[PDB]
Amino acid sequence: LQYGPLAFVLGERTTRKLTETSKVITVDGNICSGKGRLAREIAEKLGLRHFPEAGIHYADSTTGDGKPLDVQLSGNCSLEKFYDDPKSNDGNSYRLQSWLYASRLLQYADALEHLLSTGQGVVLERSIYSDFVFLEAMYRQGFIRKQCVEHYNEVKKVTACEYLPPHVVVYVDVPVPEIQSRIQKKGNPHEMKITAAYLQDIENAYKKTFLPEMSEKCEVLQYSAREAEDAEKVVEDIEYLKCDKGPWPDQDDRTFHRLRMLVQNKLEVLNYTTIPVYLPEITIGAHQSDRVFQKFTELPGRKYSPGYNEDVGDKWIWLK
Amino acid sequence: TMMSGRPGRVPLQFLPNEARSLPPPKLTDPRLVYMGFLGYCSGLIDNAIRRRPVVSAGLHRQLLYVTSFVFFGYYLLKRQDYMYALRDHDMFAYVKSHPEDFPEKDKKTYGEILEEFHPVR
Amino acid sequence: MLKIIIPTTMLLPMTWMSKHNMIWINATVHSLLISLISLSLLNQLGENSLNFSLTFFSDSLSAPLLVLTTWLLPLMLMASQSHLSKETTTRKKLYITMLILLQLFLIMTFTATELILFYILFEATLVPTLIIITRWGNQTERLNAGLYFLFYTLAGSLPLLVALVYIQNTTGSLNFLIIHYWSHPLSNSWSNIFMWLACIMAFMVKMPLYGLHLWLPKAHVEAPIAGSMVLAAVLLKLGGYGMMRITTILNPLTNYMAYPFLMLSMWGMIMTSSICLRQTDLKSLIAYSSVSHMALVIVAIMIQTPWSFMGATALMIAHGLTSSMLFCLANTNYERVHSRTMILARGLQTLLPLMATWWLVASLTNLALPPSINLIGELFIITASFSWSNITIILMGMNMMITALYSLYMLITTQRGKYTHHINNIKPSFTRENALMALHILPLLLLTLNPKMILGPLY
Amino acid sequence: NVLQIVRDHWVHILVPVGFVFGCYLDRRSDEKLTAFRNKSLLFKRELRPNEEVTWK
Amino acid sequence: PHGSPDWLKVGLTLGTSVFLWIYLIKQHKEDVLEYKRRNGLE
Amino acid sequence: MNPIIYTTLIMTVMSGTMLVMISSHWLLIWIGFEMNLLAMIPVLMKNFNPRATEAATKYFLTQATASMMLMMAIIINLLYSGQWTITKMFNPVAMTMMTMALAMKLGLSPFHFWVPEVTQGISLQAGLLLLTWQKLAPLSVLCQISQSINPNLMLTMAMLSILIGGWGGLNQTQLRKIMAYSSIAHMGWMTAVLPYNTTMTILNLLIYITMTLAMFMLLIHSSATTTLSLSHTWNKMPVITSLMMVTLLSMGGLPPLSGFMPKWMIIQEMTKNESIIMPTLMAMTALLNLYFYMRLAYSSSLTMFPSTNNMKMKWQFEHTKQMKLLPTMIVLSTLVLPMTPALSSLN
Amino acid sequence: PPEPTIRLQEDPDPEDENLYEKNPDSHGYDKDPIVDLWNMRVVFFFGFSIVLVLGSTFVAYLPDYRMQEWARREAERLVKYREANGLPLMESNCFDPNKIQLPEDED
Ligand SMILES: CCCCCCCCCCCCCCCCCC(=O)OC[C@H](COP(=O)([O-])OCC(O)COP(=O)([O-])OC[C@@H](COC(=O)CCCCCCCCCCCCCCCCC)OC(=O)CCCCCCCCCCCCCCCCC)OC(=O)CCCCCCCCCCCCCCCCC
Ligand SMILES: CCCCCCCCCCCCCCCCC[C@@H](O)O[C@H](CO[C@H](O)CCCCCCCCCCCCCCC)COP(=O)(O)OCC[N+](C)(C)C
Ligand SMILES: CCCCCCCCCCCCCCCCC[C@@H](O)O[C@H](CO[C@H](O)CCCCCCCCCCCCCCC)COP(=O)(O)OCC[N+](C)(C)C
Ligand SMILES: CCCCCCCCCCCCCCCCC[C@@H](O)O[C@H](CO[C@H](O)CCCCCCCCCCCCCCC)COP(=O)(O)OCC[N+](C)(C)C
Ligand SMILES: CCCCCCCC/C=C\CCCCCCCC(=O)O[C@H](COC(=O)CCCCCCC/C=C/CCCCCCCC)COP(=O)(O)OCCN
Ligand SMILES: Nc1ncnc2c1ncn2[C@@H]1O[C@H](COP(=O)(O)OP(=O)(O)O)[C@@H](O)[C@H]1O
Repeated sequence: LQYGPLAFVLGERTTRKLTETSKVITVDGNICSGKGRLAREIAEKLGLRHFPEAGIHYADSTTGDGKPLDVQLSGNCSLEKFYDDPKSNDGNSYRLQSWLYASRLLQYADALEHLLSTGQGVVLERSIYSDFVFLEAMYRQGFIRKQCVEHYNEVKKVTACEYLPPHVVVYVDVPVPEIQSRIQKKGNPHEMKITAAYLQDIENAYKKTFLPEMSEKCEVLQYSAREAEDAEKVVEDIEYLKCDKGPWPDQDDRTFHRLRMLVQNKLEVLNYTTIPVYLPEITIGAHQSDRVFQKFTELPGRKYSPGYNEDVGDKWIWLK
Repeated sequence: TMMSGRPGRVPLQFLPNEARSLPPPKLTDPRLVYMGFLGYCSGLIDNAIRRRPVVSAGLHRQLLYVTSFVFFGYYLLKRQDYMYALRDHDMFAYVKSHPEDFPEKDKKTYGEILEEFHPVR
Repeated sequence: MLKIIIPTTMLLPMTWMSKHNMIWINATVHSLLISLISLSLLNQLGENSLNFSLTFFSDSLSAPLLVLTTWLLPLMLMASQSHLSKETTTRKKLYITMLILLQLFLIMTFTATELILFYILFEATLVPTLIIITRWGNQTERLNAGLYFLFYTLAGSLPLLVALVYIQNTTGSLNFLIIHYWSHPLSNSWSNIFMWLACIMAFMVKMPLYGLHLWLPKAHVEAPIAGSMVLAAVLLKLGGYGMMRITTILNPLTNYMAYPFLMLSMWGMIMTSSICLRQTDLKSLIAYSSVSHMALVIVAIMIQTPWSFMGATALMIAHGLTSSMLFCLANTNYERVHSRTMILARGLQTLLPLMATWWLVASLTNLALPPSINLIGELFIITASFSWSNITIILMGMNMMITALYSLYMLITTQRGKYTHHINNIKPSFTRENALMALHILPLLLLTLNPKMILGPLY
Repeated sequence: NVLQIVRDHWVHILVPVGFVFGCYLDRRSDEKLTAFRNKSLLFKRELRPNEEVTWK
Repeated sequence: PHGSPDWLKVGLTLGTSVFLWIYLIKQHKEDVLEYKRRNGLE
Repeated sequence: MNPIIYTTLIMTVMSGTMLVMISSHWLLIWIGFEMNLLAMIPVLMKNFNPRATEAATKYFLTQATASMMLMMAIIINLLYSGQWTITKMFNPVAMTMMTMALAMKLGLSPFHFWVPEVTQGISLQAGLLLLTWQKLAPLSVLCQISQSINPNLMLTMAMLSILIGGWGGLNQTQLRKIMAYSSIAHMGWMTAVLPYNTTMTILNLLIYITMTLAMFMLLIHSSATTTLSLSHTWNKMPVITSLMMVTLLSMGGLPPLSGFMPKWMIIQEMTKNESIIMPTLMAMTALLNLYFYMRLAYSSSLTMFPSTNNMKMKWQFEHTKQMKLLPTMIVLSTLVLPMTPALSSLN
Repeated sequence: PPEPTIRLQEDPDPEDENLYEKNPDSHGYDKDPIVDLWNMRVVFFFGFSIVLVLGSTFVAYLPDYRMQEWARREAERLVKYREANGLPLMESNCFDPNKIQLPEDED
């Protein structure tokens, strides 16, 4: 029995599943920070579920098999090309930004669905909130135009006006010279090309436009590189604080039912990510769209519904 | 016409008892076959919308659609035939009971009827 | 009549259950077989009709049209095989489905014992043609062309439905046999005048009558080759068939009602023939030639004499075949040049001699060279019009001379002279195109041996 | 090879089946218009010793 | 997702179809016989 | 809202409509209208936002004024004859007042101004309910008293509604306003045959309800409320666009589709009563509805509009919820012309 | 003006493909030589051999349901009878005047 109005009528109430431990948590840090390690540690000590940061092919891992699809069939963008040529003429930068924002929206919806369906909390990297820091840095560096950030703002408003902000935001603070040293030690040739101005703009955006705004509706734990090495103090701070200022205490069973209906049916989650506004960086011609869609339909288990593909090996098709 | 106010008519009967005196439609009636075709088209469209193999996704579901359409069409045909029978019966009864309004026209032969001839030139 | 209708319906499941690479072969083979079955209908009697059932009948006016309709589908498939090469299997199947549905609607239209059924199918033919024009069309004006084609026809034919329901309410029947046997004269009254107009205008707009012919050049130029073939061959003859069927109840009102339309057609044949002289597009020239021929057919139907009717039937069949062949030749040139302009590709006889022979034969047949059936219809209609009035001969002769002029102009401009130097992608003509032209042209020269088969019921 | 070419060539039988079905339906519909068989004043004929209907 | 042929729903669908067909045939036979009885044919 | 409350409110709306349909006392009909109005507002305001609130208050004002006029007509009828039964109206003035009240409830011209804005304000489900179910009660009341209506006023408002719908649909890019103007035109078609035959009215109502259900369910399936948003539907679900194009052709009255049935039968019935001019004008005006249906079809399925990059994620997901009877509604609104003589069932 | 001067991501217009290049003896029906050859064979056979010939012969030998020679024989026997009996061939009135009842004018 899939969740719906009938399930809510009969037995399904998700308020009873909350055990003070749900506490959706998001960790934010500058490129090449220790946040991924820190976020993973928090999930293991609190017993929550960890969500690796959503990349280009995050949506590929949740549909069909977990294997990613071709770049032209999924994302039509690459981060390496952005690092090599941030001012590429084919508008790759804003396409990358928009695809990553949509991936983050889908991941946030999945995490909310898991939390509302099981009660077990989740831990996230950079979410739909604070995703705008890369947009701001890219605009200030001249990589994208102003119409791109207007489109991003419209999509972000229409999409994020429908979800609950995280209970606790955890920030790991690392100086720019140290993070550049970490980039040099990393060894990735494409990551070597990141300029200091880009990182400084990123950093300026996080403190200036994100920390105070989440301080007014969430709980902030600003941490440095040294004091984030030990996760015991981080966890202790996590239990010590009590959330009483956000919208979460104001929710009830009916709002939870509405949000649970919203988080499932991902087509409704991603509805406003394809609004009919035509920017050359993301708009696609009819012929290319038709060709790419026909190629996608020719993927092995993608022509029909998940349970109706004989090529994969689905049987009893004539009676499903 | 308007038969809503017709005398001795039950308020919510689909088929009155006097309708059973008429020959029922045959099971091979072309209208019944068209209703079955409609049900088959509904099944095909249902398969296509759900993104399933259109011809051979659900045989039980298509069979159910066809059977339901045939059943309802049979009953609808019965009611339609009964209504047309009532119309004809009332027509003939009224013509019988009002001879002065429907006189017998004096039969006339063309050899003694003068019709104007219009040449085509 | 169902022995033709049922196989045409079964063409659809056969097409949709065919292999991805066997749709064209199966469709062509079964369409040709259906056409062979249609040949049996030609045997006709000098008496009333071939009354198969209460729903359908056949006549020596409907039989040649049905045979032409059944014969046209394999040719349309052959023509469409080329430009739909890079199309998905589902969309090709949809195109074949549209063609089959159009054939089925035309077949049921031409038998049509009852007039409301005739109207319903005569309007049902409008949808597949519109989809073909506005979906598989190359240019951006296909949408406007489809809008024109839809709205001209619907504005013309909406009063016809009111006229038909009024006629059935008054008379009591719309079966053509009862209508013919119980016909009564129309008194010269304003209500009768407007009933005549409502009965006539729907078929006039689809002929097309001069001044109401604007939709035809747009629809013919913007349609794909199969759409142009069917529009020029069969869809134009629906108006003539309807007028021939419906002028039985319009007497004696037609004697004076016909003058505005007779004058319009007699001057419009000259106008459109002269327009053909100054045209930069092959398709537009062929469309305007079709307009001239159909205007002369309108004159024939309005004169309403036995020779007029025989000539009109013969000219309808001959024009359908000739216009289809001309459109196919133009499409063969276009698929090589991609321009659709007369003056671009020149001197093609040097590069393609057999296609030049096809061009010459098609132009000679359009020129109405004896003893082709084109001239048979032309001469019968000319004689009937001369009996109607001796002064029509001037206009008829002017039309004949201008017709020969632009036909040979179209032949000379494209086939003769010096080849264009910078055009080097003119490949040898394929066997498919040559077979298409042969199957267009041979039936004409075979029919000229038995003209009584296309002379209609008044033979 | 039978049972394999049938799966690809089964479609060919459909148009022909339609033709024979249409002929059967034409005869069946003809069967319902016998109200004047051997009753026309022009072809009013006395039956043969082994004739039940003038035409079928 | 990952589902086996739901035998309960298939069984109910087939049973409904068969029941409807049998009931329709019985209704037609009863109508024919009762029509004949009213008009005294057989 | 709570699903229990929503189900109770929907049942209350339906029970008010049934109370109007089954009662023989004027006071009970008025009570049914009041109950329907009372339970309708939260359904329209289900998704709370300023637009829905504005639409709900406009609808409430219009329906309250109509109900007051209907009550006044009932009281005048009682004054001039001590009768409560819904029958011959017994008074010329009372009949005029009642006809205007029922036209205001139905949205017939010149009382059409509220329909497009109320439809635009509310969601697609509330629009479906408002444009389908909220026509049964006033039309049934009009049918019960069809022998009392002055033909001039009924025909005038019917022709006005047809003209207004045809002209106002040409100017719209929002799909909900297009559907509202289509509803106004179809109402005008329905009420032009009440003086002559109510069976034709009911047949037209059934056909229009089926077509409108199919169209609204298709629009809900492909969640678009603007022309450009619907222009993106081909890149994900082309079958939906093709079905929508066929349904749009049916809604334009093009034979041999199902939508040709009501206009054909109404024209034939009106011609039986020696009325010729009005059916001709009505068909000429319905050409405009067909024109904007064709424009929508051009923008939707017959051409391919540009798409966006983020549709690639939508390619990977399937609709969680499937609407039952969508296939049946499409077939019924497309392929029921051969079953036309079934209308003798007094549908 | 840092705009890319590109309106949208569009595939380039493909170049037309020659059927003769990859397959001489191409017959212009299909890109696959076997399906191409069989399409040519079925088209040529079923059109020219079957329809254009057999149907033409069938139409040539259609029985006289239009009744032309029957009319010739009827006319021949009538003219033989009338010339011999002195009757003046064809008669002006199609129907005998004895059976028409004209309406008396009395003007
Ligand atoms: C006159 C009355 C007589 C004839 C009746 C006429 C209608 C008949 C059928 C009515 C509807 C029922 C079936 C339609 C279901 C739709 C499914 C579909 O799309 O087809 C895919 C499907 C094949 O594709 P697939 O591999 O399964 O998966 C592909 C996906 O489905 C999807 O593939 P995709 O998404 O990748 O491709 C996208 C494509 C796909 O989108 C579509 O094709 C949608 C389908 C069209 C809409 C249907 C509207 C509903 C009915 C309206 C009919 C209007 C008729 C009035 C005349 C006006 C004409 C408009 O859409 C586009 O390309 C966009 C552009 C659209 C082009 C212009 C649109 C024009 C549409 C108008 C169609 C009207 C005629 C329909 C004829 C049948 C067409 C299938 O086709 C079929 O196989 C089913 C066809 C019927 C099966 C027959 C099997 C029985 C034979 C064996 C027994 C022998 C019988 C005799 C017994 C005795 C012998 C022993
Ligand atoms: C635009 C491209 C072409 C489109 C198609 C054009 C074809 C349509 C033209 C219609 C044909 C003629 C219509 C009526 C012909 C009847 C003869 C009448 O007009 O002549 C005189 C009529 O006199 C005057 O003309 C009276 C009518 C005057 C008003 C008509 C308007 C004149 C111009 C309108 C043309 C507009 C056409 C396009 C409309 C959009 C005869 O005098 P009278 O003996 O007393 O009347 C005899 C008829 N009776 C017996 C029934 C009484
Ligand atoms: C789009 C085409 C229409 C589809 C309609 C919806 C299909 C699903 C409905 C399922 C069946 C509903 C019938 C209800 C069962 C019993 C009905 C019975 O009790 O009521 C009778 C009434 O029977 C119904 O009216 C008959 C409904 C049949 C509808 C089919 C006609 C459609 C027109 C032709 C199109 C062909 C459609 C075929 C495919 C469905 C008695 O009515 P009565 O109390 O005395 O007076 C009220 C009516 N008056 C006022 C007009 C006189
Ligand atoms: C290429 C180089 C030359 C090689 C060829 C040399 C040989 C030359 C022969 C070619 C033409 C020369 C003329 C010879 C004519 C003789 C044949 C003629 O006599 O037969 C005609 C017969 O021809 C047919 O009647 C006409 C052909 C049928 C046309 C139907 C078209 C086939 C269907 C295709 C689709 C239809 C598309 C168009 C729709 C209508 C007329 O016969 P008819 O005097 O009368 O009576 C027949 C005999 N009877 C008395 C026993 C009855
Ligand atoms: C390409 C566009 C062409 C569009 C068509 C143009 C011509 C349209 C034909 C006229 C429209 C009305 C048709 C009449 C329907 C038939 C019914 C009938 O004939 O009965 C007449 C009805 O006659 C009428 O009522 C006609 C009234 C006309 C009103 C509509 C006017 C539409 C435009 C008229 C002028 C244009 C006509 C020619 C157009 C030329 C081409 C553009 C008698 O009615 P009764 O009252 O029952 O009998 C009298 C004894 N008591
Ligand atoms: N808004 C964005 N725009 C472009 N690239 C981004 C954006 N957000 C994250 N990334 C890239 O995602 C990668 C992972 O993020 P990062 O935290 O820097 O490394 P790690 O996951 O190892 O800690 C990095 O290469 C980063 O550049």
